[PDB]
Amino acid sequence: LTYFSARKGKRKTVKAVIDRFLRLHCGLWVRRKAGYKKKLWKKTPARKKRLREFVFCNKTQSKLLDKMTTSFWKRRNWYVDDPYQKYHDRTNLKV
Amino acid sequence: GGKSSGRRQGIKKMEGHYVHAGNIIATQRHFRWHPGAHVGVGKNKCLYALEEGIVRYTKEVYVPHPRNTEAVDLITRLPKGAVLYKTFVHVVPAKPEGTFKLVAML
Amino acid sequence: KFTRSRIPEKVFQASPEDHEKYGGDPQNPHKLHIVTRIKSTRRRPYWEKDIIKMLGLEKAHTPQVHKNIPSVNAKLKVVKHLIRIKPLKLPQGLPAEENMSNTCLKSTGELVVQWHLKPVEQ
Amino acid sequence: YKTKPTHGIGKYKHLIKANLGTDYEYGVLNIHLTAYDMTLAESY
Amino acid sequence: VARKERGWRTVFPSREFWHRLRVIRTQHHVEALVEHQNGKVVVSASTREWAIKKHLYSTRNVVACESIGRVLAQRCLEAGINFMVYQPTPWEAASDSMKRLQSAMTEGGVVLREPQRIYE
Amino acid sequence: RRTPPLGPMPNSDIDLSNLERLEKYRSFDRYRRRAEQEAQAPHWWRTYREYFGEKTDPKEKIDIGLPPPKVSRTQQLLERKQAIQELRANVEEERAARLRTASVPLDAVRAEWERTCGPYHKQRLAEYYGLYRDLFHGATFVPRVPLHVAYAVGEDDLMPVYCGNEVTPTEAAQAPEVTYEAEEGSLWTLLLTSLDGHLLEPDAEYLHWLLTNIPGNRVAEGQVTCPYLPPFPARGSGIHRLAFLLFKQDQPIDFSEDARPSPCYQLAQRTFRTFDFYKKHQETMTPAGLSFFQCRWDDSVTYIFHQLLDMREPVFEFVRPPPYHPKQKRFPHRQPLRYLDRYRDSHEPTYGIY
Amino acid sequence: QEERERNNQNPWTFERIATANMLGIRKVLSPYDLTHKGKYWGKFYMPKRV
Amino acid sequence: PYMTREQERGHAAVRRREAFEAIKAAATSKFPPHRFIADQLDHLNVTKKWS
RNA sequence: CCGAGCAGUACAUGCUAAGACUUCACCAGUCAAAGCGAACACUCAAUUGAUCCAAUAACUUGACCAACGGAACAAGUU
RNA sequence: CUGGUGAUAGCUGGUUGUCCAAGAUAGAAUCUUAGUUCAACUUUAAAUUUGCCCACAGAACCCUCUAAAUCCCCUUGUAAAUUU
Ligand SMILES: [K+]
Ligand SMILES: [Mg+2]
Ligand SMILES: [Mg+2]
Ligand SMILES: [Mg+2]
Ligand SMILES: [Mg+2]
Ligand SMILES: [Mg+2]
Ligand SMILES: [Mg+2]
Ligand SMILES: [Mg+2]
Repeated sequence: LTYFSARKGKRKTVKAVIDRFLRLHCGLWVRRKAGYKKKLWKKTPARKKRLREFVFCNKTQSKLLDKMTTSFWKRRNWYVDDPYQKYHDRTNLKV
Repeated sequence: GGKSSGRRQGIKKMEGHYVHAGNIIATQRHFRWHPGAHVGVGKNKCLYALEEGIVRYTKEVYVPHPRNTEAVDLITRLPKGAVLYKTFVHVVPAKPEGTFKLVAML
Repeated sequence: KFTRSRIPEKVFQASPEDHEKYGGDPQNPHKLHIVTRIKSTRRRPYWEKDIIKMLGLEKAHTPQVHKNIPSVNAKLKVVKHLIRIKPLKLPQGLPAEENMSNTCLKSTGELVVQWHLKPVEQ
Repeated sequence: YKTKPTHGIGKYKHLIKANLGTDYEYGVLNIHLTAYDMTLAESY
Repeated sequence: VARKERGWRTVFPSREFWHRLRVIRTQHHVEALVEHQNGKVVVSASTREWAIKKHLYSTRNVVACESIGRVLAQRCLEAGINFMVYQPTPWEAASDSMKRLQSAMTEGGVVLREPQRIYE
Repeated sequence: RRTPPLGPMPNSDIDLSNLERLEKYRSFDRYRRRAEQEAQAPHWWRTYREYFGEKTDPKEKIDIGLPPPKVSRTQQLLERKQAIQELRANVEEERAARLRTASVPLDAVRAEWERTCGPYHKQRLAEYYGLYRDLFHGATFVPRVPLHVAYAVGEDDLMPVYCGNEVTPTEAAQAPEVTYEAEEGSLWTLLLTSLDGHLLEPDAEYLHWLLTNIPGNRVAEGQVTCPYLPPFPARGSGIHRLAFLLFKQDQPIDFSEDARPSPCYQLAQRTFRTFDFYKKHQETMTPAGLSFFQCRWDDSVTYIFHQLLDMREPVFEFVRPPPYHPKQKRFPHRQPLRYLDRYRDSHEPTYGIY
Repeated sequence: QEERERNNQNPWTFERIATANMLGIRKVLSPYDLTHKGKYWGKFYMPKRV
Repeated sequence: PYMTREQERGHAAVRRREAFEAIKAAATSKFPPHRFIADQLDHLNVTKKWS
């Protein structure tokens, strides 16, 4: 990670995180399952069913990806007809 | 080899524990505990709760299914008067299925 | 392997010779204990260290009163080798509101309610 | 469970089975039924 | 909407029912029982009673088994029982006496399969 | 560590010495019959009956019925054996039974059934519906006197009520026809109650018919203490049960305290408790017959609440408890995307301050 | 040996202390010592122990 | 023992429950202390002198 | 000290969805009520391999990556 | 020799005033075992309500049998515990 750029003097963003993970504005990170396109002929339908699911990340992994991206990806977006628009906020969450 | 680690299989919910539907009660390599009332069995002989309630372990008479050849062939050679026993795990439901409530006055 | 010790129930069954030896009475058991720690919790298992903290027996040679009930006695059966157990004696009865400032516990287990600090005239 | 009084309730192996002729009982006997008719030999 | 006792997959017979048809045939008599899952018997029909015995030449033949079902089905309708499960053994199911008993129950208006529980 | 058993072991009686000379089950049916016998006996260890079996009191239920009839067994057996011999004497009955073409008359069997063991089956059947549990708080009685009640539907058909059979309120809009065998000079008292029909007090019951001091079988001559009222089970409230109680009186009884105006369309006066009613009349009155049926809701129930009862018909619905979901966590690790939908109230988008 | 155990004048024995865990003595003892009662140490047997 | 297991049971449930409620009261009363305006103005006395 | 790097039977070995287990992390792995749609969560202790990339209209496929959490490709000798 | 050069070094050595407080020994992966990441443990702040000790009851048959115990766990003693 480049903490200070050599031309602008500001933190840079790792493009490996952006191409793999989706960040919800609430603070959660959504990822894919490693191996959902590999050797599907030997995997049971129940196993394949949970491979093609979008899953969240835990406390440590989410904080890791936050330090690897800049504030441009932590902003609130208002895309028209966004499939994940309803997932940017938490409801009935206590503590 | 022999570098294999333990599978962490055993009793997950003890006697008197409050469980919900779908909760796994016990994981086992073989049928150490047999499924009782409101208890299902998966592919890997995994016992899961079918109802929300309290888990109980009892000793019940084991009656094999007629199709099961190995278990039926075992009871045909038993001395007359002998009865096989095995440990069964039951879930006693705590809440009723539903209640009738007034919705309108027509 | 060193583990916890299960004391057989036969140990805590007083014989008739013991009642005339310590002065107890099985028909009228005492109500309260006087537990005093006389041994260090150092070099002892951690579970025995906790029970001493539960009973408020941190400082040694400091009397503490507890109730003669099976649950309290259950904890005492685990650290019985670190404490001295003595029944509480009440020659004048339970302390009253006017006797709270005049009580005194003697080494014999008697809790006197009139501590005058004066020689007996008898 | 072993510490429970109901230990060994599920035991069944001791109920399942795992020649010399003594002076009081015959060891092995073969009963031969020879006849020209097969029906009578099988029936007897 | 009443829950059935699911489970008992490793033993026989099952317990996932509200009512069960249990047929007991001894050396001399044949008896059929309709009992709830809790063990309570709702209605019964046996050849030991004089009412059925007085018309039966033999209480241990196929005719006796068939005649029990016709009387039992009549009593089930009066009692209000229309659905019950039957859990026979492979040899009992292939027997001619049980096939006619089941025929009498079906012709008597009783269904040998309970409707599925409504979960939602 | 080991602990001695608290009682005899299951297979302790089996002798392990002569294992070869012990008879085997040799079949599944033989083991199954023996296995069930041991399952019905109490054991010192935990059993399925302990937690799921219906708890019962050690005190046996008291009997408040009529004394059992007195029959000479020796005379009965001689005639019964003789009849079977004549039935077996016929060569046509044997051939018909051997050819599996014989059949018995259903009407004749029930005629003898109702006289010998009909009352006994009815007591067991009534116990299943909890009629003894609710009406008499567990007290039981054998219905020595058969009761035949049938509702008039039209002019040619009748709806018999034997025990708990389904009957619609439309068929029960009018008082049924009550027929029962009785001697002259005896006094009877009919009673019809709705156990589950009450809308306010679960314990209380609704009175639908009360006829007292009925002379013999002439039901019409009986005093009309409370006019007949058709059952009115609310819609969506399930299935109700109404029980016909047939009492036998030894001496004339005064029902001034239980008298109700004609007609009685007030549910507060229709409130009735069988336990308290029989409690103060048990001295000279004893139940003799029993009949009951199950009733659902139909369109005729709407007419009862609006016109007869002059009230709005209540509607009930079977409501299930909400599904269980664990406490929501800030980071639902490895949970699918649909995790957040389980804890969301509305399905419509929100915008906050925007 | 049985006579020696019966007439022994010492009120304190190995078996009594070991089973009752007096003075926390099981911390320096062995699980087998609850049954050996001090008569067996290692592979050696002491007949003089009661 | 003075009392048996059955007699002892439930004889201290009220006091035990009330003692823990006092723990909750102190635990959930944690808040920053009040900030007074007199304290801020008292620092002007560091330059107080004689006329 | 003995094995595994498969094979056989299915062709709903379809689609979805409560609640749980989890090889002490992660990754990965496992069980599963109900519902929809059909009929009247396959056997098997292990029987396996991530990302990038490449191929493909698409569905999908690709390593004795066996040093088996794998560097795209590098041995001796002083 | 000068410059890149303040090369790099999982290695060696060093790392400056006062006082108080809490504080030690499960593991997994790694061209990895002189390192590092994660977990465990430890620290601080915050929210919350149970935590620990533990009465019965309860946890398997086998290859025939067999130990100290452990899990679970109302009371009770106590004041910790979980979450962020
Ligand atoms: K490697
Ligand atoms: Mg884990
Ligand atoms: Mg490796
Ligand atoms: Mg690994
Ligand atoms: Mg350097
Ligand atoms: Mg310190
Ligand atoms: Mg490597
Ligand atoms: Mg507790």
